[PDB]
Amino acid sequence: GSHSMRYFYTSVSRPGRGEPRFIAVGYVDDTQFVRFDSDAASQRMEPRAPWIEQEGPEYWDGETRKVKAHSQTHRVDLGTLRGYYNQSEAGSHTVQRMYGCDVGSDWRFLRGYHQYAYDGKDYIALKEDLRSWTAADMAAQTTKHKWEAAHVAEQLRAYLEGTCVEWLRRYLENGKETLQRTDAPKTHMTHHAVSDHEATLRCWALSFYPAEITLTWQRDGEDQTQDTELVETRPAGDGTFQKWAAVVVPSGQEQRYTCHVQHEGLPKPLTLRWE
Amino acid sequence: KQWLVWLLL
Amino acid sequence: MIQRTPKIQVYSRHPAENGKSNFLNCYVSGFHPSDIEVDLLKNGERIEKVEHSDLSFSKDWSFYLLYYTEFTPTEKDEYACRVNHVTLSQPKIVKWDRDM
Repeated sequence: GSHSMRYFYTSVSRPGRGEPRFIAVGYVDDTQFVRFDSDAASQRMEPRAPWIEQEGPEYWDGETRKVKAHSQTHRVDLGTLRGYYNQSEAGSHTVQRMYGCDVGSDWRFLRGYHQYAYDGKDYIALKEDLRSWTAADMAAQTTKHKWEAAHVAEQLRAYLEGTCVEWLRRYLENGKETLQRTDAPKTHMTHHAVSDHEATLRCWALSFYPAEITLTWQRDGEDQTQDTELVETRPAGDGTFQKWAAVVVPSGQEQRYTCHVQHEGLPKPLTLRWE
Repeated sequence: KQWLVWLLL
Repeated sequence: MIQRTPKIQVYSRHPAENGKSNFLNCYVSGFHPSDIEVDLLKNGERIEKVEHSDLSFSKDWSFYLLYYTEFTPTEKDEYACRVNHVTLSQPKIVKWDRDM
């Protein structure tokens, strides 16, 4: 039962159309709880979960100040990277930043993450030892030199082993009713004849939380991938998730195939057979 | 809670 | 510069039931850059009251969005999702299949 807290920032330049569009989102595991949009009228960090509204004005003022700072630094980074790659002002470019921390089922610190990307492409990242940086190209090398000079790694490690984990624990306790719950996947199977000699078996897992789930197909008890098809886990919209896995079988041999479901909300993984 | 430092590429 | 084509899924929030209110969802994922056009169509006409989630992205930096609207599935009404992106030469229309 590990948990995580994650902050995502996206900044998209709009040449000739004003300032860059900035969107920030905060997640605890698979639940979004804060949000900032530079095109919104509020100009403040806004709640997205009910358990974060307990925080007083000091928390929201501080959060709004830091999200403004992230917006400003991203805007400056856009022009800086435009200079690093000798790019003109005609093109629209995107800078993304993500950072956060993981804790185990004991809520002990596991790992911290801090990384950037430019135009959909990896740029710089904190290494696993939380002591150094990995640069994806030779401009990120200059960024890494700047960050090593300023000893950014130590301040970041202090944040990741301190404020990040402590406030993740605080949110998991204040939102205990929804962050620490586990919704088992409600499963069911569908049958559809595709021809006179073949059919399609689709097993569904619905209304589960968290999003991590495993759906596998077995024929005669052996893993099968030949005529199988899985969809990406998708949000239902009410806070839970959905997924299904299908397989094409010879009509009349449905009993040879089983669908195996693995999730945190189920003590024993489920086995679904058509009949 | 977010990070305090004013970081630039 | 990286560009990723959007994967598209059209589905209801709850199992479809004719005459019972539900939510129609178009989930677009794994695309880059973030500029994207998504429309929810009823019988080919654009639904107006369409909401969407806040722009987030995965570990590989590809974005994902969920567009949704309240609707009532019937036996005759056709629903779909029209998506346009820079990677898509011809806009993709994914028709809603209640068993997908």
